[PDB]
Amino acid sequence: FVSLDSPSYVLYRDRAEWADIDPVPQNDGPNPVVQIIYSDKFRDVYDYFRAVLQRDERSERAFKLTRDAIELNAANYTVWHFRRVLLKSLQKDLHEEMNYITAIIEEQPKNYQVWHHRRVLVEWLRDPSQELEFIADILNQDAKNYHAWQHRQWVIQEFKLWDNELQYVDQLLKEDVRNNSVWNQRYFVISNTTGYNDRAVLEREVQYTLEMIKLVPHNESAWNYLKGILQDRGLSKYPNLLNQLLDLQPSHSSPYLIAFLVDIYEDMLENQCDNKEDILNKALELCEILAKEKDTIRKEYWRYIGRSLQSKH
Amino acid sequence: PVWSEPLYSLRPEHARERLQDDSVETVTSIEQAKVEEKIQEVFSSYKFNHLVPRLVLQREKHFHYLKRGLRQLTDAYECLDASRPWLCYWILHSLELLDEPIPQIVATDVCQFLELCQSPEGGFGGGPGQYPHLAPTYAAVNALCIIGTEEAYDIINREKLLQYLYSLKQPDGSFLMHVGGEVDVRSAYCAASVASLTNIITPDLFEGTAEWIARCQNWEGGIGGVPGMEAHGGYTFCGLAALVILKRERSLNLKSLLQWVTSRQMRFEGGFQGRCNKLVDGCYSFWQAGLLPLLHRALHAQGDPALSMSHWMFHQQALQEYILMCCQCPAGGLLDKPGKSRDFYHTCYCLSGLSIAQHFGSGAMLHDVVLGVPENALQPTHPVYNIGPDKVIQATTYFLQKPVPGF
Ligand SMILES: CC[C@@]1(c2cccc(Oc3cc([C@](C)(N)c4cncn4C)ccc3C#N)c2)CCCCN(C)C1=O
Ligand SMILES: CC(C)=CCC/C(C)=C/CC/C(C)=C/COP(=O)(O)OP(=O)(O)O
Ligand SMILES: OC[C@H]1O[C@@](CO)(O[C@H]2O[C@H](CO)[C@@H](O)[C@H](O)[C@H]2O)[C@@H](O)[C@@H]1O
Ligand SMILES: [Zn+2]
Repeated sequence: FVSLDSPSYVLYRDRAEWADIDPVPQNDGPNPVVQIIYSDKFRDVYDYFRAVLQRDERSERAFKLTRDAIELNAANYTVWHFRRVLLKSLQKDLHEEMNYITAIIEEQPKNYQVWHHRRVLVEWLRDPSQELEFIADILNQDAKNYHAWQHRQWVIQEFKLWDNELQYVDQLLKEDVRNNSVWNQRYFVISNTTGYNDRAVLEREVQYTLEMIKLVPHNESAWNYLKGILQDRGLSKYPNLLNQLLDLQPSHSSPYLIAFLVDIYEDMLENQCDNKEDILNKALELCEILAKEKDTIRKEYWRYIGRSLQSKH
Repeated sequence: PVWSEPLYSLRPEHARERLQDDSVETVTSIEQAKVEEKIQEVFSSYKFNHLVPRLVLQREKHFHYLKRGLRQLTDAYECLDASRPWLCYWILHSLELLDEPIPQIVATDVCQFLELCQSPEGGFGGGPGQYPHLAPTYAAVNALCIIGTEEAYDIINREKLLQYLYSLKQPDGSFLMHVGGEVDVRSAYCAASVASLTNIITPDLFEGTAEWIARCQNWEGGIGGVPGMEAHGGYTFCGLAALVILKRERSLNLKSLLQWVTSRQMRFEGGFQGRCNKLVDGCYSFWQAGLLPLLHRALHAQGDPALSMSHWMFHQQALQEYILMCCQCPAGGLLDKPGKSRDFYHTCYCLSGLSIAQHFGSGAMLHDVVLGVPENALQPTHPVYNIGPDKVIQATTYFLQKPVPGF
């Protein structure tokens, strides 16, 4: 009806349709702490919200009131909870509420309550038809919004909408190959569809990642993804990878490449590799190089790795 | 000389740690470069050729900022009207870290206020009359323990608190943040924290929880809000801290987690980022760096012969340099990064992180590294609960003398 910023907005204490119920002030005690000096409009709405809640009034007026309470503080989980109780009691049109939550999330995308509310609605309706496109719009404004990605994974998994996600992942990686949220989604999609056991799929992924690394040598996400899809089986189980990385050593070098080499050597030593002493010496030299020159911020970590290698092999 | 102290961030070789975008620009590298340019300017303002004055934590300014916020706040804090116990906790913990005494009158007033926030169904809400929620419940319990008086301890309705936790427990081991709310790793931490402090843990309360948390660790090594999601410092701290409380750290791949968190420290800024390829932020001084003392204890329990006996596995000096030079508001209070405004949340976590960076402790070994003037030394903080270690022992001892509600 009327928004909190509308020129014709009227305080609830002045509304005739609300005259029959007494507002309930918030009791902060005689000697308040962390006392917020609320604006008159804020307190007005919450004094009446407290009244309807305490009275557990499942009414249309109470429903409209929650909308104002939310605008004043969208992080108030108690209001959202009551609004959901009202949606059910009043048998409100859920598609209408979806249009409402859509606008709200667009305005405040970094809020836990709005995304949870939307999930509840999709669950109640068992209708995910608007989700992927809506999420895509949010991500178009902030490609790393954590809540957006979490909601996207839930929808895809709950309603089995895997068909076009890898294509979506590739598009976002084209836009920003450094978007770690997208590499995470990539793993999410593959691990839940084909899996990484299919050697053809793994080869495709290792090739894809290596190409991205050659394109942007200092992008940590690609390096982390490479290790991520190979670590469970063991980095030493892929002999050709060591050589290829060793070839890029002189040129496409970086702390990421050197660190990856140490990780390979660690696994090799842990798997009774041949020429153990030689491998250990190479690993230790690299740990020193990393600690003293190429990755000094992680000096303590690399020194620890050097000592660990010596205690184990 | 005692009046000059060389800094890691000011070394000439440090310029080599600047971002290398490989001549391929994307929104990510552009934002990272912008932050780095600003940070370099700040770093340079603390160097006068070979003269490098000791860094100073503006204790008194922070103290006055905190003292004021504990009583009143402008309507600018309306957005936190559902998190008032958090304001109490952030402020009380900051004062505690600064070794600033809390007047008896203030302590009693906080106790009374938190009592008003406590729900008859158990737990605490974000304000008087609000529904209980694990986030403010965690904050309220911590605040009460920081005060540490029997008056504070007794405010907690332990019988209802345990019932409330039960009312949020899911069959897969996870917990809801509140009735009809959402689930993510933060809930497990909030629940484990308050349950262990108040001695209300039952054998089945956290049945399955450790396994659920482990499912949240992902390919990166860190932990996401829920299984499948991107690793983030906030959720990773909650996950490991919860497992430490449950003594189930081994449920995780501690190796991949260690490599992940250490990688989150920014080679140039010195501070920590929340997730790979995002920006440095002062609050991660606690959420991320706080994972190292936890990992240290976990590995130590396993008998790791390679663990250090004097340092955490991150650059303690660089973190202190980032916090002291880039996260202090001239008017008092701390923040995310230069250009951002101060707030009590960042004041609490920047200080908590600074304390962790200054103090190493393992077994009978203690080794301090207080950068700058000696007065910068803060009181220690417990890596699991993030309240003074003395407060943890005192609370646990007190509550251990009471039985678990209804056994
Ligand atoms: C600040 C108030 C509070 C909180 C408390 C303690 C720790 C918090 O960590 C967060 C901080 C941020 C915040 C303020 N955007 C931020 C500041 N610096 C980094 N980040 C990510 C966002 C989300 C979370 C979470 N959970 C967040 C209350 C409890 C309910 C959770 N949310 C939404 C919050 O806003
Ligand atoms: C006990 C408790 C409540 C712990 C929570 C700790 C914590 C800091 C959680 C962060 C959660 C989150 C959604 C971050 C993304 O925000 P962002 O995108 O603004 O930040 P980013 O760019 O640094 O990732
Ligand atoms: O850091 C990897 C490490 O995490 C575990 C859980 O503790 O599994 C995660 O990572 C795997 C990829 O490496 C995913 O398949 C799995 O779903 C995710 O939970 C460990 O098994 C692994 O060693
Ligand atoms: Zn922050």
